[PDB]
Amino acid sequence: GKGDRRTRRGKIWRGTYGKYRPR
Amino acid sequence: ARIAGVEIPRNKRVDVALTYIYGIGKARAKEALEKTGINPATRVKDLTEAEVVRLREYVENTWKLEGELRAEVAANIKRLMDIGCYRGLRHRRGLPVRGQRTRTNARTRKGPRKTV
Amino acid sequence: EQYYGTGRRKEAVARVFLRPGNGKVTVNGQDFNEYFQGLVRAVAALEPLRAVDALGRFDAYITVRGGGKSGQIDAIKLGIARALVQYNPDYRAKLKPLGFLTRDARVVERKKYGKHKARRAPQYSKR
Amino acid sequence: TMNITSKQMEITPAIRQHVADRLAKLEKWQTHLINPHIILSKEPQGFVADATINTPNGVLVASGKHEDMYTAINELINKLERQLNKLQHKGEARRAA
Amino acid sequence: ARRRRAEVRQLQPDLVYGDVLVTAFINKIMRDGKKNLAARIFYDACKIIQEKTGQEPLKVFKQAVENVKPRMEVRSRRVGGANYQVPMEVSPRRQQSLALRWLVQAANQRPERRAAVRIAHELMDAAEGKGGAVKKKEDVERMAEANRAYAHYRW
Amino acid sequence: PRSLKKGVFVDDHLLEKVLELNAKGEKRLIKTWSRRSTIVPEMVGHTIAVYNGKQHVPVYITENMVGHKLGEFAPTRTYRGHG
Amino acid sequence: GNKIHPIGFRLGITRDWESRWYAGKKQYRHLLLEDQRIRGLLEKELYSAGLARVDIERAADNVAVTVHVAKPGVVIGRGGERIRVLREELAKLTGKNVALNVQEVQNPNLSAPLVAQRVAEQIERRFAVRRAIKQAVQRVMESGAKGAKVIVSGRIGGAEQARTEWAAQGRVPLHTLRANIDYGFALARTTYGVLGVKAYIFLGEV
Amino acid sequence: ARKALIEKAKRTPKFKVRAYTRCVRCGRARSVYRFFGLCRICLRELAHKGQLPGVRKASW
Amino acid sequence: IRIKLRGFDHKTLDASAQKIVEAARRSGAQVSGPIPLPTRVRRFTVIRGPFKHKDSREHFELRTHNRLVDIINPNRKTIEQLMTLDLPTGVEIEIKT
RNA sequence: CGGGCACUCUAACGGGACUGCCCGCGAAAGCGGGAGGAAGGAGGGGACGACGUCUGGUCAGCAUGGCCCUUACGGCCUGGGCGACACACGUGCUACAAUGCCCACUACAAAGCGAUGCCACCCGGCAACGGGGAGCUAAUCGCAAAAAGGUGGGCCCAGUUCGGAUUGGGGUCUGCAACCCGACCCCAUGAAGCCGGAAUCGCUAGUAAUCGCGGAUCAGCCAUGCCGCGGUGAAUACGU
Ligand SMILES: [Mg+2]
Ligand SMILES: [Mg+2]
Ligand SMILES: [Mg+2]
Ligand SMILES: [Mg+2]
Ligand SMILES: [Mg+2]
Ligand SMILES: [Mg+2]
Ligand SMILES: [Mg+2]
Ligand SMILES: [Mg+2]
Ligand SMILES: [Mg+2]
Ligand SMILES: [Mg+2]
Ligand SMILES: [Mg+2]
Ligand SMILES: [Mg+2]
Ligand SMILES: [Mg+2]
Ligand SMILES: [Mg+2]
Ligand SMILES: [Mg+2]
Ligand SMILES: [Mg+2]
Ligand SMILES: [Mg+2]
Ligand SMILES: [Mg+2]
Ligand SMILES: [Mg+2]
Ligand SMILES: [Mg+2]
Ligand SMILES: [Mg+2]
Ligand SMILES: [Mg+2]
Ligand SMILES: [Mg+2]
Ligand SMILES: [Mg+2]
Ligand SMILES: [Mg+2]
Ligand SMILES: [Mg+2]
Ligand SMILES: [Mg+2]
Ligand SMILES: [Mg+2]
Ligand SMILES: [Mg+2]
Ligand SMILES: [Mg+2]
Ligand SMILES: [Mg+2]
Ligand SMILES: [Mg+2]
Ligand SMILES: [Mg+2]
Ligand SMILES: [Mg+2]
Ligand SMILES: [Mg+2]
Ligand SMILES: [Mg+2]
Ligand SMILES: [Mg+2]
Ligand SMILES: [Mg+2]
Ligand SMILES: [Mg+2]
Ligand SMILES: [Mg+2]
Ligand SMILES: [Mg+2]
Ligand SMILES: [Zn+2]
Repeated sequence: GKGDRRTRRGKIWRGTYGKYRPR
Repeated sequence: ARIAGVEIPRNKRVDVALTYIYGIGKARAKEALEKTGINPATRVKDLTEAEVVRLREYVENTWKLEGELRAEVAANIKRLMDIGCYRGLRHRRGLPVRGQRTRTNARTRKGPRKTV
Repeated sequence: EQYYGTGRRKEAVARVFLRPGNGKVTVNGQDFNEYFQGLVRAVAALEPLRAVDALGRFDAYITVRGGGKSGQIDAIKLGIARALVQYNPDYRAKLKPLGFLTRDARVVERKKYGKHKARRAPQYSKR
Repeated sequence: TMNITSKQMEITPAIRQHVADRLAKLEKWQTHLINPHIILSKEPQGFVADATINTPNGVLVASGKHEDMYTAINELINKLERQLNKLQHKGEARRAA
Repeated sequence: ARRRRAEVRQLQPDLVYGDVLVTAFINKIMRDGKKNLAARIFYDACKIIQEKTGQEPLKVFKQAVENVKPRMEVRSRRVGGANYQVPMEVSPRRQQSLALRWLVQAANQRPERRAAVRIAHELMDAAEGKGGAVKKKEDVERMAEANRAYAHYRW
Repeated sequence: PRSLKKGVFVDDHLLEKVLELNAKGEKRLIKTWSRRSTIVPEMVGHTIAVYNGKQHVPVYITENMVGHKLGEFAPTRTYRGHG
Repeated sequence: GNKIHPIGFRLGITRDWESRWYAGKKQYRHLLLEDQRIRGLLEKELYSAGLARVDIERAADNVAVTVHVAKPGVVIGRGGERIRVLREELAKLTGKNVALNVQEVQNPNLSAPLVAQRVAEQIERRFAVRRAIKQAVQRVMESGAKGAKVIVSGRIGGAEQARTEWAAQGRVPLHTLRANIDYGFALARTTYGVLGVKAYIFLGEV
Repeated sequence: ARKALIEKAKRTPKFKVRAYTRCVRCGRARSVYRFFGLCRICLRELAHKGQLPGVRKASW
Repeated sequence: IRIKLRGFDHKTLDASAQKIVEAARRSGAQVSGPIPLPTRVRRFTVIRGPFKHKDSREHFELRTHNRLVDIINPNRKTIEQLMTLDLPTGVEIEIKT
């Protein structure tokens, strides 16, 4: 999951924000 | 092959079975179910034929799907390989295109390993 | 009228205030069950008073900062045991036997150079 | 498979095959040779050939030095054979009592 | 160890039944240090064995442990040339360890989909002498019986 | 890719030789060290020699190769395969 | 090689810094670069006088230098002829109030950076190293030190095969922190190579 | 290629990207800390002497 | 009447935090005791060797200790003596209001 | 906010643990056990690395003997390469799923960093981001959300709502400039992979396992690395 860019867990691993992980 | 040229899995939720259409992910799934006001949790085996033709007409008239999508992606690679750009060369020989390492790994583009 | 104790666990530090009452407990502006909901480790903080039958005799205004939820629970356990020893000096027996009056120095060990973690070594290939 | 490394030298695929053919001598024992790595180099004295092989009964480490390059390869094979011949027979020594 | 006999850790009793045997069973269920999740799976299984069987969960859990505890085990010792299977009695420390470990291992190998069901059902059959956890004991106990001839080689 | 807020990048000194050839009449062969420059519609029809670290590869610009860069058509690696 | 530096291992325990001042994040590297330019011009000039330690103090747009030397006359001069000649070229580079002082070395043979430089000079003059080293430890011990050790590595005497020759006497506990150990290094340049001289003087624990 | 590079890095470049940190003491182009302007080797050499104000060995 | 004191050596910093608290306390009047602010450590990790040998480091640090004293009751008698004080070298003072 | 330094804390200086006391074995040294105590027999971790070995590594960080180059084996610049790919090896990241995946809501850290720097808050946008704009030479203000976890809802054993590779199209930012060769966002594509042969690595308590955060270098970043920080928190040691 941590590698999936289109998920919450995946953007926590990367350290970025988006539609699936807003701030 | 009800929609949209393929048969969507019944007994599954409509927002899920719609992804089984070449050209529709989770994004375009939640899109076509609000534009038609159809409950995404309802199962395909429980759909109203009225709700079918509405979801059919909207989906088939908004995004390119199935064979028409495969033609442009092939044609977009076709022109890339015809003009002679660096990305076209990577498609002609079959090597990775997006600046990836080729000394190791790169096995999806090359396929299983060939002993020597 | 009021009794106080101090407890620490790793980085968690708790200030507990024992007051006579029916048994209500407050943690950082909310009740015990509201701050430790669904945590099995919760019921062990109210154990020092269970060893001296002070279950529903006191109320608890308790704050806590630092560490995680479980470290805060153990910090409460040491704190309310201190406030019971000062509530009754004879409470050292039936509290020190159960180890409630001591504070474990088991803290996170330093991550060291050359290792992946505190002691996890990098995998090597001899030959 | 088998890997060869030429440190601060330049060898041909012909010379690389000769090292592969000399390592066939260890196949005599009918035991698994796990990634035999070979290292060649050039001292002031003569060539040096290293080898670090793993077998299911231990590892093999040896070194050969001689003025002739292929001769040092031979010495390395002689010393590898001896270590291999011991790792496959040392257990058979203490069968009694 | 080489120097002294390694001391046995004393587990703090659980917060529901106050049993050190329950705490040990939790840890073997525990993965990645997630004790809260492992605490649920056991206590929820205590509810599951309560529904399908109207008796005390504490009895079904302890009885199942007695029915997996191996009395004799085999431990290899190469004498001369061949590797013999030497029959040895099992110490009470190791008995709990092997009983709890096979219990969870036999549980996870069950078909049902929720871990609480697997943990509950294995304790249902192990309390009654069934399941892969009890078979592992009978199999270990049959292997030590067949090698009773080599009993004199014990250390 | 480059930002839409910023402009379509051409090395200026290269675009100069382009417009000078569009007035008097195309075309004459242009040698350049501008792999970074983007092909522009005013370049369609000419023949530009793009330097690849060694050679100046002649590249004819067409209608379908406008959105790309010059360095995509003068590759930099001689590779015929293995074996 | 496996030994730690005896001075860096005792900073803030037995020995104090040679540059003692505070600076902000935006000015540390600038004041440090000038601090080495001062010791660059001083270690070259004040070599012939017997330089041992260069202290540097700073406050704000001003800097005070303290030079400990065995022969203060070679640094000061005839009534101050060189001392003023130093402050002139000092502020020419410092661009600020460069106040220069002189400090007396009580015992030169008890200073490690001086013992090393004498041994480095001797072996530069075609002297017997095994014989000069024993004299070096003999002079330091006669001067009341409670332990000494000299180490010279390299082509000693001109031999092709290198060699690390050394001599020691007394007590040199390099593992004790509460022991005072003065340490200095000198570089002896020869027609055949470079020798590394190390000096250890154990003045006595605290 | 050495002194011509410690001299190329000192002058002001044509573009502000081409600026890179070098060692002011020895000229090393890698492992140069901004705070001191020194490399990792010189950071350890001057620290062992005491010529880095307030810098000392760490241990915890 | 805020006086902030920063320095690298806490032994010399506390000596300055003592003399300024003592100075304003004598010549009138109220002084808020020297409070120690949390330090700011600037740690450095570096390979011991000048070549390879990655798993060998030495840790250096730069401790920037902080103090703060407050003269509650001013009186210009203190504002003159503090302009003439022997503060050590490795300590920076900041005075604000 | 008044007010207070009690408490937590922050950071300097001390006290404290020394087999000191008791039982027993002891020739002594010491060993087993108990009490007291926050801590007991080096209290846990770090720093510290003996004479020497590997003619070990480092002339490419530096210095240095020498030998060689001298309209060039010096120096400047542009472009390319260090990013190649029939293959082979080592170290890792992410996975093969229900003790799990996804969505919504809600709690609990420590250590650091921050003046063409960190960005509160508002607004445009699905978003990356952009345009406004307060604070903070920073125990003041900011990075900042800690994540696992907790609550609720969905998925129902499928190459799937596992996995997120590869590829098509559309944007953002840095930068003189992202073709070779940057990161990120969004739509679409949705692979191998069903727990791994011979063989082999790590770890004895806050350790392994698992979860997140910060920093150096740094315009940006190929960092899944390195160095630090805490959250949850085991199993096992008969024996040589
Ligand atoms: Mg996970
Ligand atoms: Mg997915
Ligand atoms: Mg689809
Ligand atoms: Mg940890
Ligand atoms: Mg090879
Ligand atoms: Mg070769
Ligand atoms: Mg080569
Ligand atoms: Mg060797
Ligand atoms: Mg032979
Ligand atoms: Mg297990
Ligand atoms: Mg089993
Ligand atoms: Mg049966
Ligand atoms: Mg050149
Ligand atoms: Mg040089
Ligand atoms: Mg740069
Ligand atoms: Mg740099
Ligand atoms: Mg490493
Ligand atoms: Mg007080
Ligand atoms: Mg003892
Ligand atoms: Mg020691
Ligand atoms: Mg050598
Ligand atoms: Mg040389
Ligand atoms: Mg050199
Ligand atoms: Mg260039
Ligand atoms: Mg260039
Ligand atoms: Mg390049
Ligand atoms: Mg590439
Ligand atoms: Mg091969
Ligand atoms: Mg392989
Ligand atoms: Mg990696
Ligand atoms: Mg499956
Ligand atoms: Mg598929
Ligand atoms: Mg398959
Ligand atoms: Mg999927
Ligand atoms: Mg797994
Ligand atoms: Mg095996
Ligand atoms: Mg150990
Ligand atoms: Mg990180
Ligand atoms: Mg940073
Ligand atoms: Mg960066
Ligand atoms: Mg890449
Ligand atoms: Zn340097």
